[PDB]
Amino acid sequence: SLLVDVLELLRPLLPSADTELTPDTELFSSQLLDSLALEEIQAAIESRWVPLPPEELTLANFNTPAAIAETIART
Amino acid sequence: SLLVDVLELLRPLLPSADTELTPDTELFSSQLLDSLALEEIQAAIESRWVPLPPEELTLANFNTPAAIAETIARTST
Amino acid sequence: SVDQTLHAPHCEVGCAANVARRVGVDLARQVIGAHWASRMLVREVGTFPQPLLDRTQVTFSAQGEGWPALLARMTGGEVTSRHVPREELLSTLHADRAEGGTLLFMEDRACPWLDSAHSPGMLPHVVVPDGVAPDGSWQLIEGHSWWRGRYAMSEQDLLAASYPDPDPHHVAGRVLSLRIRPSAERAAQLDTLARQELAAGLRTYLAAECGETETPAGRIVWANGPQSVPLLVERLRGWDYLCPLAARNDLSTEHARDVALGRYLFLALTDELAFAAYARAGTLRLVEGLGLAGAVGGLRPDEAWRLAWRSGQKLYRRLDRQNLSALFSALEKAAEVDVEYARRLLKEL
Amino acid sequence: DQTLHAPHCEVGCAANVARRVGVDLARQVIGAHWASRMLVREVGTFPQPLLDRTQVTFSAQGEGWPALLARMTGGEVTSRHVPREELLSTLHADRAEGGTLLFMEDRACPWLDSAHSPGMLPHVVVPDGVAPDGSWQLIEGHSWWRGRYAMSEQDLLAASYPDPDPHHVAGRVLSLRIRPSAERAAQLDTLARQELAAGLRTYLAAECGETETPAGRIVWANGPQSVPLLVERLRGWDYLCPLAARNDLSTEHARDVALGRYLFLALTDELAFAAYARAGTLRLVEGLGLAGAVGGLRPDEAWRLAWRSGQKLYRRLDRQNLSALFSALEKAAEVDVEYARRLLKEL
Repeated sequence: SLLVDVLELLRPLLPSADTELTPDTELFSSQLLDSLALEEIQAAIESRWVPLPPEELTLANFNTPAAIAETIART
Repeated sequence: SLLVDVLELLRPLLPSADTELTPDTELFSSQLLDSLALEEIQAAIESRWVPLPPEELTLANFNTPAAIAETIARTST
Repeated sequence: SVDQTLHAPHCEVGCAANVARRVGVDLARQVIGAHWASRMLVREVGTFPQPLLDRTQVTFSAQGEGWPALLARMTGGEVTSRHVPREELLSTLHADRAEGGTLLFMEDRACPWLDSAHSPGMLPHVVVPDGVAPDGSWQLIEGHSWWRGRYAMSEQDLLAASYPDPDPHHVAGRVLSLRIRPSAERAAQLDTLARQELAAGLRTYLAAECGETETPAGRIVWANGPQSVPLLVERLRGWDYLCPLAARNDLSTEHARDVALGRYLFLALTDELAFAAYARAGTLRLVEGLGLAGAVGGLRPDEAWRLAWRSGQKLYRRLDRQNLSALFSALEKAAEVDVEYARRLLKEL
Repeated sequence: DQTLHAPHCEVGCAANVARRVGVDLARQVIGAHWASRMLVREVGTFPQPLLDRTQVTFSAQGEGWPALLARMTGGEVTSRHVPREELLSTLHADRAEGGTLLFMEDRACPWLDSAHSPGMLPHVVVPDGVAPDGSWQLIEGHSWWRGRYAMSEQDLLAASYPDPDPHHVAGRVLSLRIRPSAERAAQLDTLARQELAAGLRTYLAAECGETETPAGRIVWANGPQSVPLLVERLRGWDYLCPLAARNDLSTEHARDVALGRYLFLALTDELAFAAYARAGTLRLVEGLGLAGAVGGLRPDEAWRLAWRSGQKLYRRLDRQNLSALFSALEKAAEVDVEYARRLLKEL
């Protein structure tokens, strides 16, 4: 659901369409995704769900598809 | 011989071996050479002739092989 | 599972918030939220010589006098910087805990969670010692929103982190001691004092004082109040050269420097816009708790600053003309919402 | 005939104006002010919104030429932002009593070939009167660009009132109203000797201190330990060497190298200034009849060598070039204190 969406929006930001986008993939602690990617995720959420204030931008809330999907739902 | 020495020292610093080097070739105002080449010229002069203080590092003194040779000649006696 | 440590866009503020909560003080609502501020700051050419003036620089602050001043005066305590000798560091941390706590400075490279082994960073990092970790090492609080949480460090590693060699940032025994526990009488007065601080800061804001000081780092120019953000935008138009310059492939070391420094000016500004959103959200929580939210109507300065923050992030991440113009529009909107909110609120105090 | 120049453009500009009123700035003003100071900007009392990074530099300027030139000549060295319709009349009025340093962006100065950037700081030039063509003559005081340049009245006014204006150059003049009386002129070397003694006393006094500002805690140290303290502090940037020796870098790692390189570039300009100032002191000491006090000792040469070691390091950031700068600085510090003690004994 949110996860499917999340897993979709991440696809184009992934470094190669050959990268295992599992829900528990580590996106930032691993240097797979960078700030340019984080920007895209923030803009998606601002446009499709509830815009996030600085206090929700935590490595905890964004290091996995699952965590992001969870951040949006809580939000 | 001083102008000849300057031209020989400069040939290795040029972008390609196909870059033409005359006595009047503009070296720095053209952006042909940069500060990394300038360092090599300063060190050569420091090593072979009279070390140059800041007041001698002028575009006027460094912008052509002829100007460099005249700088070395003026500052050595 | 669900994290419980406080955090903020400036790591020292998030650290301070954790220490304030230990002694019954809500930093974001009663101290940051009680201090309404807006200031443009510039470092520029002044009286020669100024050897530390490396570049013309412009930024913004919503911190005003700052939490060290407000927290100290509101609690009747002290927020004191020292460089402690190594043999006194651990005793200082234990003695500070009884009355609040300590901000302990260290290099980015000392904090494994930052993944910065190859650089001490532009400025030192800060953590809060937080008792003994479950394995018997020292527990540390991280106050920056991105990294927020608790970490552990051995005593040996903690002392090495406080006394690095070399020490570019001068972190050597650097602590900020928060001896801030209010008396029972002072505790009962905190919301009364926070209401007085709120009015005092709104009066300073509307007074719109300006100042300038000649230092060896440059002429430092500042402007408070409603025209602070409009003045900031007028000054930032001067960095419109970054956009075409960042877009080129043939960049001299010099031009690459200009772009790196210009991108950093907007990165630093963006963190100040994040702090503004945080501080304005704190003000809205204070006002709500004081029963005054009727007097401000539904104005949302916190949302206008959040939008300005997002515009800043877009711009430093991609320096193009569309992104620069969007930031300026977001800041002009935040200025308008601020002055209307401030005038409406001060009428009710 | 030729234009005077220095490692700091504003100093080269002031030297041209001083020469118009019979003052040798390098010898009688810069050379009369013996100085050595480590300066640091670091974390202090929160909040400090203009503290972007820890910064370390060196100065041999001490009080600076504006202070010494004003009191030595009985004149004034005054900054003003003047309105556009007063600018040309101000330049003419200043010329009668000395001259003006006029600020402009790098991009207004065609010889700098900087059309795409106003640069990190504003540039400065000295208006040198109007020519028959009605064009204004501009003196460039930086050694690299040294020379005289022509600019139309229209281009000069456009240069002085740029839009946008990141550096705040709008009508920014430094007025040098510095023509000494004939009697004060006749005593200039006596005043130079009194200034020389005063700066040497300050140097040996070795005062140090710190001040909190919105741009950070500013830490300074004067005197014989200024350079040893500088070298100890600069060892903290040794992380730049392994970082600069890598073909891959994040935006943050690239910023760290770019800003670290800028720290050593700025420091290298101060070392060039130190070589310039100490050469000035050598000329002053020789004219005063005091070369006999310091035979052998060449602090001008020791700082020229430190300057060259700096240039090598900022051009190529590696461990060897870093060690070489540290050795060159420690040697200048040694020659400076030996020279200063011998010289002050004779004043």
